[PDB]
Amino acid sequence: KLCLVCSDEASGCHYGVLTCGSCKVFFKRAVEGQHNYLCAGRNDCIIDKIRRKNCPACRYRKCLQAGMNLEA
Amino acid sequence: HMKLCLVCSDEASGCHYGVLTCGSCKVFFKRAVEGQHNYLCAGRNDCIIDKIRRKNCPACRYRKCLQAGMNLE
DNA sequence: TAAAAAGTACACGTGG
DNA sequence: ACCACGTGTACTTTTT
Ligand SMILES: [Zn+2]
Ligand SMILES: [Zn+2]
Ligand SMILES: [Zn+2]
Ligand SMILES: [Zn+2]
Repeated sequence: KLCLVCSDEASGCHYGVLTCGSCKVFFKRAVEGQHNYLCAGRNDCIIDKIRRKNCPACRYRKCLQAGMNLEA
Repeated sequence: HMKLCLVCSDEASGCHYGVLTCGSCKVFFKRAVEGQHNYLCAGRNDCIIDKIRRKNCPACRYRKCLQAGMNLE
């Protein structure tokens, strides 16, 4: 089973979406915080296990488009 | 009129490893050349490297260091 | 007596 | 919670 945000090994159904632990914690942190992230490319970065660290802007966007939300 | 880092356009501090750079790019290059680091670009290998965004893509930042001529000797 | 460039070390923030 | 890791500033050493 695979995190729909980064393709790492999923941990569970977190905030609506099958995701890994790091993406779960990441999303909670992004929402619940003054987080003004800026993409260095084209707001279309690749989010896999390594690259996910590179662009929190695109990882968060992808969290959202995947449907994550703090309310179930 | 102040000196600009040829890698990231922050204010340079001096000529480091052959190239006019900021302190941050001086030590970033040294670390990249001496350590073995798996840098991948999440974009198209043309990410914007400025003071605000240089942390996002080490792979592109290192490539620009190289292209600019930085060398450890 | 000093500037430039190289080396070293501490604090910090994000991430897992 | 807690530690690893990348980063950037500031300091010291070496160089000229
Ligand atoms: Zn994930
Ligand atoms: Zn991006
Ligand atoms: Zn720079
Ligand atoms: Zn890049």
